[PDB]
Amino acid sequence: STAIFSDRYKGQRVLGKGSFGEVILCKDKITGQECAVKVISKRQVKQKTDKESLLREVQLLKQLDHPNIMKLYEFFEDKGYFYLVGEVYTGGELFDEIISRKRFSEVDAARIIRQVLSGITYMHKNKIVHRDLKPENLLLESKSKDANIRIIDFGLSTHFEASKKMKDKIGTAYYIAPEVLHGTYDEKCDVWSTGVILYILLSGCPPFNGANEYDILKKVEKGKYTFELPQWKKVSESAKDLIRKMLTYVPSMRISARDALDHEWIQTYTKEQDVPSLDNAILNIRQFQGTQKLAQAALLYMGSKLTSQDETKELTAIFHKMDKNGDGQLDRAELIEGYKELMRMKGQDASMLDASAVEHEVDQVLDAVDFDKNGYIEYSEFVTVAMDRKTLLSRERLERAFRMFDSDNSGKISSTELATIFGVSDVDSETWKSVLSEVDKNNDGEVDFDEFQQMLLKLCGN
Ligand SMILES: CC(C)(C)n1nc(-c2ccc3ccccc3c2)c2c(N)ncnc21
Repeated sequence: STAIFSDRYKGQRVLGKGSFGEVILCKDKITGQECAVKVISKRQVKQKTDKESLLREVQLLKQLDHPNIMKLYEFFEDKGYFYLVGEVYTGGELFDEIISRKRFSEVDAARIIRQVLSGITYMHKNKIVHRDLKPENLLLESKSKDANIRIIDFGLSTHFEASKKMKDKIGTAYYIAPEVLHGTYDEKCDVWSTGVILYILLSGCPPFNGANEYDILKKVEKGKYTFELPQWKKVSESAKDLIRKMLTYVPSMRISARDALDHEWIQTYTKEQDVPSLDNAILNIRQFQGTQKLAQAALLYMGSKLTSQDETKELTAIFHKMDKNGDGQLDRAELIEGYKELMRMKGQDASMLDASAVEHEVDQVLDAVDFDKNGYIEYSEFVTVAMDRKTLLSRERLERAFRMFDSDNSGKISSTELATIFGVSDVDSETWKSVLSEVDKNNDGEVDFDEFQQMLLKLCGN
């Protein structure tokens, strides 16, 4: 008898979105153990390996243990999804902790990189490669100041094909090793990516940058970088020597993770116990992160509007089919089956796969619109409220990211800032400039939140 994910775990809430799918906070129905479950949709994510080799990898991943690697507990598969059940970490993404700090030094950078290299070293010893190591794969175990870094997604890229969509690709290009682009790669690609992260920790700027994804990739492929920014004079020679060794082009000549742990810089800056703060780096990192998160948020918002266009008409068609008399009236149980159908096929809400969760969601919608749950209900009104709820939630989510980005509380994003944001979002320059011209009818060279939102709607066919 095949084990079923929903027989064991109940979803608590959505934690967020990472490579290959959504991540839900779930709870064991017997033991109360909380876990983070990555839900991978088989429709949206292609497997690179056969069923056999995935199961073997899962079996190995479950037996591995290292304080800087996410612990994997369980693996399930049904007709539409894979469910990877791992340990929940509450400290958030590393870069989001770093920007909140008042000070940041080479000591703090070295302690971070030692952890990352320690985890990588351990995984490489077990023949597992990450390939997609980047700052958002570095979580802090908890919100404690001394919290360990946990690397997420080790081994997934070997089995699952990366998305080609920009909403899924934000940030990837800065960190990818050149050899990954060309097709022949091995565990050394993780050292390159860690070298890129280190470069960013110490200067707050990517070593390989550009105005759009392809220009970033062209720089990565050339493999050349400099330490000629003003940030770099504050920085020890040994740190730059380690970075050089990690950003060595030919992988056979590149330093291994284990040898990087013995490097002078790691040895000097992580030992027992006066190092100056890297203030310009923190400032740069603040700006870098803010830009990445707004571009991410903008893409997410556009995707949510498109998903709504899709799901709003489908849900209406599902209920119309169920409505035998054509009176427009369905009961709660029918609303639940109709909503269930919608969720199974679309797979845009991993939290709505369990039937109990859909029952709960319908009751939340019904409770919102003052409809009695025990009688017959006008479905067209339920559809409106259920979709309007989602639409409101999406807009609120974009706004929070707009406010986050607007660090001086100006209420505006300048035209220069839009260029950077849309460049990161890989929205064509002539296209957004054109949309900006339709919205900014007075050449102010800046947009407030509503205007930014209007641009995004125009940039997804509205
Ligand atoms: C940041 C956020 C919401 C995207 N996230 N993501 C995870 C996470 C990442 C990769 C996984 C791979 C296999 C199984 C579970 C996984 C969970 C994760 C986590 N464990 N704990 C906290 N947040 C997490």
